[PDB]
Amino acid sequence: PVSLETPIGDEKDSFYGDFIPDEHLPSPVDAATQSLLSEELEKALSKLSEREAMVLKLRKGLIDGREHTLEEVGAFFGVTRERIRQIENKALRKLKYHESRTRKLRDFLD
Amino acid sequence: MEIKRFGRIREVIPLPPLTEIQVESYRRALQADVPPEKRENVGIQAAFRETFPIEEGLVLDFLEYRLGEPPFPQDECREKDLTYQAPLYARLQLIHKDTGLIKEDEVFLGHIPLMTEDGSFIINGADRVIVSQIHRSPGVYFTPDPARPGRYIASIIPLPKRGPWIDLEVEPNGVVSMKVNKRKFPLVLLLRVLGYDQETLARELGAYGELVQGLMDESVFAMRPEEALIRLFTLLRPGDPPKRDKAVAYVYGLIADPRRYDLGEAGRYKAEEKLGIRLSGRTLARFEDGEFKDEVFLPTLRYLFALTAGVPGHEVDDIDHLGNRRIRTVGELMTDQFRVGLARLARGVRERMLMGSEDSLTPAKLVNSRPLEAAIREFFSRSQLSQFKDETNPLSSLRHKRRISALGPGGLTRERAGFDVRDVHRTHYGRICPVETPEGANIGLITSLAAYARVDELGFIRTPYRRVVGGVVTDEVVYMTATEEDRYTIAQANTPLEGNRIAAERVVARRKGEPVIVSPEEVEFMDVSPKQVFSVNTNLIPFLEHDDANRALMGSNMQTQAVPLIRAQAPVVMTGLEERVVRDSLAALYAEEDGEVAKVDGNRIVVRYEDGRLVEYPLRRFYRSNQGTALDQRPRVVVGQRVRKGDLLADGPASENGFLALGQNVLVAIMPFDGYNFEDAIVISEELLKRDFYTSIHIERYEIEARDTKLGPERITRDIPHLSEAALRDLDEEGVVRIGAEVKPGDILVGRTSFKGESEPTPEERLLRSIFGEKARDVKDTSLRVPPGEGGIVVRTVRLRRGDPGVELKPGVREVVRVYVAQKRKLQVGDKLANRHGNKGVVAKILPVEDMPHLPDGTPVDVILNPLGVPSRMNLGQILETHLGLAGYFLGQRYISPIFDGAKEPEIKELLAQAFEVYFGKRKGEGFGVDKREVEVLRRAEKLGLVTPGKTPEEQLKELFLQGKVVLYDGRTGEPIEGPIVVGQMFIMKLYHMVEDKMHARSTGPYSLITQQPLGGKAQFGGQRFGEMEVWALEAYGAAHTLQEMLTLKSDDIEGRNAAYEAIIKGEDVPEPSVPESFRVLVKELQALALDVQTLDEKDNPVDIFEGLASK
Amino acid sequence: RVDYSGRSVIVVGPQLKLHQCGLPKRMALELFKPFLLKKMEEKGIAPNVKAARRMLERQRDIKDEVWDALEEVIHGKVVLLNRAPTLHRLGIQAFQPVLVEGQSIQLHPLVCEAFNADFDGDQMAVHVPLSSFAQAEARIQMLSAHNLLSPASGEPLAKPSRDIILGLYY
Amino acid sequence: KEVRKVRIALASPEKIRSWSYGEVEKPETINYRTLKPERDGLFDERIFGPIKDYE
Amino acid sequence: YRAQGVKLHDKHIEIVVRQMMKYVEVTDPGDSRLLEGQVLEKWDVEALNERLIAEGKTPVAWKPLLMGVTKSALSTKSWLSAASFQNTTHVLTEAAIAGKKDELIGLKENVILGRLIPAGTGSDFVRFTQVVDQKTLKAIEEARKEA
Amino acid sequence: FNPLYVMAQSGARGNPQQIRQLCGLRGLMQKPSGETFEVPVRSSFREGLTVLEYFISSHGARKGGADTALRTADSGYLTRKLVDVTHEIVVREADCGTTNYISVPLFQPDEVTRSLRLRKRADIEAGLYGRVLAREVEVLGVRLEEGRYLSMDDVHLLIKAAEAGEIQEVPVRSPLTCQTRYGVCQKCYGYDLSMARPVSIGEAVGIVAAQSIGEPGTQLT
Amino acid sequence: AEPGIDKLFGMVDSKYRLTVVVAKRAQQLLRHGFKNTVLEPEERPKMQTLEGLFDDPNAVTWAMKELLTGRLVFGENLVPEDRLQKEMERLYPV
Amino acid sequence: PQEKNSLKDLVYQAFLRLGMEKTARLLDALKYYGFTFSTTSGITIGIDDAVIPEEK
Amino acid sequence: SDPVRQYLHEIGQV
RNA sequence: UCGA
DNA sequence: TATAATGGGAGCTGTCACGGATGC
DNA sequence: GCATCCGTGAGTCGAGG
Ligand SMILES: [Mg+2]
Ligand SMILES: [Zn+2]
Repeated sequence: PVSLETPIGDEKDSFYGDFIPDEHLPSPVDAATQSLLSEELEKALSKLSEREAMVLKLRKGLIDGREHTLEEVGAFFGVTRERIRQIENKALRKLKYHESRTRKLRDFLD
Repeated sequence: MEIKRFGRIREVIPLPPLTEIQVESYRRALQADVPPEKRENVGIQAAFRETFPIEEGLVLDFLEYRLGEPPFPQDECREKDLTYQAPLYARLQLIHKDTGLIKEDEVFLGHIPLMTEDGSFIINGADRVIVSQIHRSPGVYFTPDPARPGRYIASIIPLPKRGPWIDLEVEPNGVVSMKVNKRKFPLVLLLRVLGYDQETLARELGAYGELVQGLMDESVFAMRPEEALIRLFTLLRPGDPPKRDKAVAYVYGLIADPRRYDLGEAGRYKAEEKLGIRLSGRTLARFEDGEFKDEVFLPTLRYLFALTAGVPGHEVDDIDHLGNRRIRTVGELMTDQFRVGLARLARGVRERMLMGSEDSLTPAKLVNSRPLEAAIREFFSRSQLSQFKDETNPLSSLRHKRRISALGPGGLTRERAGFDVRDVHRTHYGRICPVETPEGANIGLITSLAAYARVDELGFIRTPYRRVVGGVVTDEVVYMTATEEDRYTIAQANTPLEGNRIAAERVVARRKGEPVIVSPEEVEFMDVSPKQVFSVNTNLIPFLEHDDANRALMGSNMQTQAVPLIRAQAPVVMTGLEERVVRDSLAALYAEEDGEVAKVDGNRIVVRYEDGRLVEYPLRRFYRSNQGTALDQRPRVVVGQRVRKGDLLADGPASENGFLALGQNVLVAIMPFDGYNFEDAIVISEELLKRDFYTSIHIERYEIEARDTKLGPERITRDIPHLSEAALRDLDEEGVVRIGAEVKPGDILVGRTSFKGESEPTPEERLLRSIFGEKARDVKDTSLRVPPGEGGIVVRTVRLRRGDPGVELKPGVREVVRVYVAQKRKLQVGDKLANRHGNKGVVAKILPVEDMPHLPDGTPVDVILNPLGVPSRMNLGQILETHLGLAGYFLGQRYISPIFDGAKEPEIKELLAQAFEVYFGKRKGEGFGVDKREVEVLRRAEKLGLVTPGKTPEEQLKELFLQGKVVLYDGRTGEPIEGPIVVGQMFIMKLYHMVEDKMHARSTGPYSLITQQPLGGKAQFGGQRFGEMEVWALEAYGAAHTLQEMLTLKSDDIEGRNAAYEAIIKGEDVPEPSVPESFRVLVKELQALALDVQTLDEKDNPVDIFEGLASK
Repeated sequence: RVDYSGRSVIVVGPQLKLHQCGLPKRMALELFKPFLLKKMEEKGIAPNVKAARRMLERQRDIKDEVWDALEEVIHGKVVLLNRAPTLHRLGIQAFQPVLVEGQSIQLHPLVCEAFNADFDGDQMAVHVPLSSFAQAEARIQMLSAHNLLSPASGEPLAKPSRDIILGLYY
Repeated sequence: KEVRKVRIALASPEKIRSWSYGEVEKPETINYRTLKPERDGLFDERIFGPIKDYE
Repeated sequence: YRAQGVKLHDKHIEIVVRQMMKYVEVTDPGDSRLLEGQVLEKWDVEALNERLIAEGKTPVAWKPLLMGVTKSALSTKSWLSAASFQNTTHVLTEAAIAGKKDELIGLKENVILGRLIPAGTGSDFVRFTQVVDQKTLKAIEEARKEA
Repeated sequence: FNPLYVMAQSGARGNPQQIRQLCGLRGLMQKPSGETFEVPVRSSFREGLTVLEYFISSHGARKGGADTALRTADSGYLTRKLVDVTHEIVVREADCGTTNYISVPLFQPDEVTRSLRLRKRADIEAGLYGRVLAREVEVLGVRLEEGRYLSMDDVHLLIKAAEAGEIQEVPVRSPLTCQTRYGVCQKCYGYDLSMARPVSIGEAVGIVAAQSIGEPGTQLT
Repeated sequence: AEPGIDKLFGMVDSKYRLTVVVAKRAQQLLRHGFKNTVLEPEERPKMQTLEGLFDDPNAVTWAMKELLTGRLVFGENLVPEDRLQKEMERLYPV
Repeated sequence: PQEKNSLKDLVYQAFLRLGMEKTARLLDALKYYGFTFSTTSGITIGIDDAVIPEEK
Repeated sequence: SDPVRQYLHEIGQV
C-alpha cells in the first residue's frame, strides 16, 4: 500500500489522500433519495387496507427489519399460509395497479 | 508583403544554437558516438571510473560501457506511455587475487533516458525538461566576519555532496580554528597531522605579525603525526574507539579520498588561481608513502593571514559574482544521480562478495542493477529540476530549456534565499537576463540565459565581445567569463563606427561594470550587440527601450503563454528574431539539401534532392501537447517547387511562413468605451469571431481502466443497465464512442460495467424490486462520462487489451481505453489577451460590428484599449508599435525594429506621411471633400494645440496623422469622437488562461475521508475553500449565521448537510446545525495523545457529542 | 472547504447597479440546484425531484422552462462574492445576482477598489447563503450598497475612479 | 444539554483503559487475500466496530 | 502609516495596544495565594484586590506588564484560541496539566466548535429579540387576560 | 488638456514621478548595494533608454520586486498575530460607566523645539472623528456636551478653536480606558466608521481593528 | 440598496437586532404560508413571471416590507416561546 | 473642476445628509455619466502626448 | 544521542 | 511551476 | 539445526528574530 | 551579569501533474 501523506506537488501544498473521495458515507442526495423512497412507499402502502399493508411490510421486512415466512405472518394474523400468501398477492397486484395508474414509484427503480 | 528593416548595427556573429545548453551537455555526458577507448574522464564514464574497482571473489573491475539502440522510437514512446531510453551495458571482470582466475562478462545495467533532438526528454510518455541549476562554484573563498570587523573567514567548498565545507577563522583568543561538520578545533593539530613542523610553519607564516603566534602550540609539536592524528580522531569522533587504521580511514575519507572528497574541475582551477598554486588532484590533501601530504590547507591559511594583516594583493570575494557562481546543466545532474546509484550498486556488490560461493561467481551474479535503475528513474521522475515540459507554443519549450534555477537539490532553501541571490549582479550583463524572471515569491530564483550567452566546460556563463585594437574594431570574437571581463574597458555596441574605426572622441564603456566615458585609445573590447543583454523572450519585444522593465518582464513572460491560433500571423513590427526562434525550436520542417519537391499532401511532403534520392517527410497533424494546445505542421510549398538548402517546407504550430506567430495583428483604437474597458478590461469587435481571429484547437485526453476484481471483472461493453438508445446512440458495438461524434457534458465516452459491492438490499429496495417485478442486475454503470463544462468532437480512440500482441499492462488490468476529444475555441468574454509590452486584460464585451468606433471610410476597429492603462505602467512601446502599425496598415508592409537600434521617431513620421497620402489622396480622387464632423474635430484639435491654425483641413488632418491620430466616428451615433483618437495596428496574443477552463461551481459533491469536508479542486468537483481570512471577513461583518452555516451545514456536519439538502428539496427552511465532524476528529486525535477533552455544560457536567456511540 | 460555492473569471459590470453582479447561468444552476429541483417540481417541468435531477444531469436534456424556473428561484436572494487575498471585511460582499450568458462573473466597477480587483484575469469565488437568517444577514449587513465607507478611515470606499473621474473632470 | 465549556486534562491509564473497546494485540491490518480486518489487529471489527451498517 | 499616505483611525491601534497591556506581574502577594513574580490579567488581580480590600485584607502589590502581540495572544485564558494560534504543543501541555476550562468567550473557540459566534446577530444583546404581529399579539393578550 | 496632464491632475491615473519618467529624465538609480549611481539616466521613455541605462534600471526594479515579495509574508503574519490578539473583543454593552478617558493633543512640539505647533488636520481627524467626549467642552461660543459623538464638523470646529488658542487638547472616551470585560463599550468606541453613526452593540471591533491595520501593510515602504 | 434601509436602521438600537427581527419574521411567514402577513393585498410584493405578476417568493423581502409598515412589534420577552408558536399555529394553520 | 478628492467629499456629504440609499443612487449616476462622457471626450495616448519641455 | 552507537558501546562492555 |  | 564467522555508516547546508535554558 | 544553543515561527485563494 501507499502512504496517504505522500506528496504530489512538492511537500507543503497537498497530500495524495486529499484527492480521495469517501465512498462509504451516503451523500446528501443519496440519503434524501432513501427518505423520499420510504415516504413514497408508505404513500403507496396507505392505499391498501392496514392488514394487507402490514402483511406486505412483514414479508418484505419494513417493520422489524427481517422478512418473515408465510407461517409466521399466518400465525401473527391468524390465517393459513395460503391465505396470507394470497393477501400478499392481492396487495402486490393492487400496488401494481396503483403504480401503473399514478406512475410515482418508477423513477426510484433507476 | 515587403519587409522594411531599421538600424545601423551589423551583428558580427549570429545567435548560437539556442538549445545547445541542453543538447551539448547531455551529449558530453553520454559519449555514445565516441568509441569507448577515446572517451574522456568526464560523464558517466567518470562515474564508472570513480565507483570501480570494487574490492573485498575479491576484485571486480570496470572495462568499458556501451549504449544500445532504443527499443521504441519517440512517437511510439509517447503513444504507449513508455520512456525513451537506451540499454546500458557494462563490461566487467571478476578477479581473485590469490587464484589469479579472471571471469569477464558484459552485464546489463538497465536503461538510460535519451534526450530528443530538440533538447527535451520523454518520461512515461510525458515530455519533460531538466532545468539548469545555478549555484556557488567550488573553490576557496574569503568573506568578512560580520561580528568581528577587520577579521575574516576562509571557506573551502567542494561540489555538492562531495564532502564537507570547512571554515578557517582566527578566534578572539588568537588561536586559528577549523570548523568541519560543525566542530571547532585548532588548525595546528591537523597541520601536524599533515606532517608540518614548527620550523616550516615559522618560516612560512612568520612574516605576518603576531598571527603565527596564535598558531603556536607546544603540546601539538610534542607529538608525532600518528599521535596528533589519533588526537584529531578522538576530537571529531566521540565514543568511537581511536584505532589507528580507523582514524587513518576516517581522515583519508574526509580529506584525501577522491572517491569521497571532490572539488570541481572548476573548484580546482579557482583554488589554483586564487591561492596561486597548483593542484595534482582534486582533493585537499593526499596519501603518499604511508603519510598525508598537504595540498590546499597551508596556502589557504597563508592567504587568510595575509588578508587579515592587510597585506596588499589579498581581497575578499563576492559570492554573487558570476565568476564565483557556476551552472550545473542536465549532464552534470544526471551524472550525479548516476554516481549515487552506482555507489549503491557497489555496496550491493561487496555485500554479494561476502555471501555466496567463493569459487563460482560471475559479474552477473554479483551485480544487481536495481539500485541504479531506481536512482535514474527517480531523477527523471521525482526530481525538482525535472519538470513537466511547457509545450504551449514553440517559444515556451525553447525558453523552458533556457531556464536557470537557484533552488532544487543541493540548491538554496527558500528560507535561506535573501536579496543577494535574487539581485541582478553587475556581472549578469551579457549572461543572465535582467528582465525575464517570475513575479511573486519566485522572483530572482528562476532566470533565463542571455541570447548570446554560452556555458563553458567549467560551468561558467560566457558572453561574446569584439577585440578593439588601436581604435579599430576587429571581427575577432572573444567569449569571456566575468572574472576575465573585469580586466578590460568595454565600449557599447551602439558606439559610432565609420568602417571598422571608432568615430567619436568620447565613447561609452564599462570598467568592472561601472559606466565610464573613455577615449578610443582606451577601448579594449566592444559589445557584439544589444541583443546579448537580454533573453530570447525579452528580445522579441520591439521598442523595448521605451518600456519600463516591469511591464517588459510581464510581456516577456506572457509570450510563452500564447495559444497557437489556426489563423496565426507574425507581428507587423518585429525584432528580427522571429525566424531563428522557429528554426532552433524544431517547430517547422526545413529542406535538408537543394532539390525539387516531388509531393505535397496534408499528411506528407516528398522531396527529391540533388543526389537523386527521394526523402519522405511526414507531417505532424493535430497532435496534443502537454498543455493541450494543438501541435500541427502545414505544408508551405507546392508540387514541383524548386527549393534550396535550409528552405521552409512546412509551417509549425504558431508559425507563419517561417516567422514566429504568437497572435493576431488587430486594428486598435485607444480610448475609453462606456466603462467596458475599465481597469484593464478589453473590448473586442464581433468581426474577430466572424473571420475566426483568435480561434484555437484544443485536445483533451480521457482515460479509463477495466480491471480484475474480487467481486468479478469490470468490462467495457455496450450493454449498460437502465440506459435507453438515446444515451448509447454514438457508442459502437464494443461500448466506445465513435470517431467524429459530438460529446457534451453527461455524455458517455466509454461504456463500463462493474459488479456491485456485496449488497444487502434495504427493505425499500426489496419491496420496490418485488413491486416492479424486476431482478436487480449483477453489475452497475461505471462508464466514463463527460465532465461538467467539457466536451467536443472525438478525433481518436485507443484501446489496449490483455492477451493481445505488444500489449502488457499493470497487474490486474484487463484493458485500458483512451478517448481523445478535440474542441475548437472561439474567443469569448472572460478570455485573456496581451501584447508584447505587458499590457494584458480579459475581454469584457463583444460589440456587434455596427457599434464599433470606425474610420471615416467606414472601416471599424477591432480592439479598443483603455488609455488609462498606459501612464502608470510606463510602457510606451505599445504606442510606437501602434503608430508604425498604422503606417504598415496603409502601406501594406511589415517592419523589423531591433531593441535599442529601433525605428526612431522621424522615420515613423515619414512612413506615416506616406501612409496619409494613401489614406487621403484616394478619397480626394474618389470625389469626396472633407466631412463636417472632421471639421468639428479639427476645431477641437486646434484648441488642443494639436494642429497649426490657418492651415487647410487636409494639412491639419495630415498633421494629426503624423501624430498617429485619426478622426473616429461613434458607431451608435454617427457623431465623431470629439478629439482625434490614436489608432493603429497592434500585435495581440490570446493567452492560455481562458474562462472555459477556469469556471467551476458545486452544490454538493465528494468529501474527504477523515475530515468529511468537501474535496478541493475543479477536477474533483470540489468546493471552494473558505479560509481563516474569509472567516475573519464574516466575523468582522458580524454575520453569525452565515459563518455558522459555512462551518457546519456547508462542509463537515453530516447530519446537518443531509438534513439541509432534504429540507431544501422539500421546500422547507434549513434546520439548526449540529457539531461539525472535524471537531469530533480533533477530540479523538487529542484522546490518542492521552489528553482528555471534555465538553461541559454550565454545571460542569460532561456532555456527550458522540451520542453514546463512543461510550461503553 | 464548503458546499454551494463556485468560482470564475471576473469581468467589468458597467450596466450593473451597485447592488448587483452578473452570475453565469451554469454556475447559478449548479449553485442553486436543490432550489431549482423544488421549483421544477412546483411547476410542471418534472413529476418529482429525482426525475428533475436526472433531467439536469445531461446538458442536452436541459430545456428553456428550467431557466425561467431558475430565475424564479433566485428572486430577492443574494450571493456572496469574494476575492483573495481577503484583507478586510470588504473582500467579501453581497450582491443580487443577475443571470448572464457566458462563463464570466460581472463585477460592479465601484466595488473594484475594496476587493482590490482588476480585469487582468482576477478570479472570484461565489457562495450561497442558505437559511433565511444567512440571507437576511447578507442582505442587510453585507450588501455592497450598504457599506459605502471604510471601517478603517471612515472615508468613502466606493467612489468614482479611473474613467469616471476622467469623464466628470472632462 | 448545551455545551458551555471545554476542559482539557491528563488521561490516567485507568481512564485510557475505560475509553478502549479492546487491546490491539497484533500489528496486523487486513488479510492479504480476504481483504478483511485481521483478528486482534488495528482494524479489527471486534474492537472498533462493524464495517457494514447493522451487520 | 501617515508617512505611506494611509489614513487609519487611532482607535484600532488603541484596541491592539489595549490587548498588549492586558497583563501584570506581582511585586508582592500580600494576603493572597499569588506568588511574587507571577504574571496574570490586570482584571483578575483588580477583582482579587477589591475582594481582599472588601475583606479587610492586604491587597496584592502589582506592576504593569507590556507584552507584544504574539506573547499576549499565546498568554490568553482560552486554550483553544492559544493552541490554534501557534506553539500548539506547549499551550496544550500546560493547559492539560492545569486542567484548564475554555469558557468559549471569544470568536475563535466558537468557530472551532462551530457554534454561533458571540458577535453581530449572535450577540446575546440582540439574539433573544422576538417578532409578533398585532393580530397574534392581541390573540395571545386575550388568552393572558382570560386566565 | 493634454491626456497625461489631465489624467494626473484629476487623479484618474498617474503621479508626477511616472509622468516625469515619460517626459523629463528617468532620474538617479540605485546600485544593488543600496548605494546610488553617480550617473543618472538622462533619457525619458519617450526618447528611450540606452541598453546600459536599462541595465542600471533593472537593479532597482528587481530589488523592489524581491522586497515586496519578501514583505507580503511579513504583512500577512502580522495581520494574523493582530487577529489572534484582538479576536475576543466585541462591543458588549452601552456604557461601562468608566470616568477615565484619554486627552488627544491638538499640538505637537516643533523639531526645532522652539514652540508648539498645530498638528496636521489629517492626524487630528484620525484621533478625533467619531469619538465621544468624556467632559464638557465650551469653545467659540459653542457647547459640546459630555457624551457627544464628534462629527467631522465638530472636529473642524475644534481645530478652528485650537487655531484661536481656546483649546489645546480634547478629552475623549477610548478603548484604552474602557472598563468593559472581554471587550469594549459603545461610548468608548464611538462611531462605526463605515456607517458614520454610533457603533451598534455586538459589532466585533477586534477583527475590524486588526484588518484595518493589516490591509495597508503591503503598501508600507 | 434595500429600499428604506435607513429607516430600518432607524428603528433599532443595533443593526444586528434589525437583522434578527427580519430573519425571524421571515421564518414565521415561511412556516405559515404567508397567511399571517400584515400587508394589505395592494402592499403585496410581486415577482414578474413569464405569465404575469405573482406573489414574491422571498420571505425576507416580505419581512422588511412588513417591518416598514410599523404593524410589527419587536422586543425581548414579549411572550413565552411555545405560546407564540401554538397561538400562531391556531390562527394560521400550516 | 471635479477630481478624485472633490468627488470623494461629495460622496461623504451625500452619505451624511441623504443616507446610503440615495448615496447609492448618486454613485450609480456618477458612474453612468462619467463613463458616458469619458467615452466621447476624445481622451487618448499618442507618443507626442508625452511632451519634452525645452527647459530640460 | 545515537542508539546504535550506545548499544555498540554497551556491547563492547562485555 | 503557473494565475491573481 | 553444527567448518568458522564477535562494535554501523551516512556525509551540501548561502536566513532571522525570539524566548528559555545553559555555561563562566 | 552575558555569550550561546535549541526550538519556534515566517501571506491567501486558484490551476497543472
Ligand atoms: Mg489583477
Ligand atoms: Zn467603556
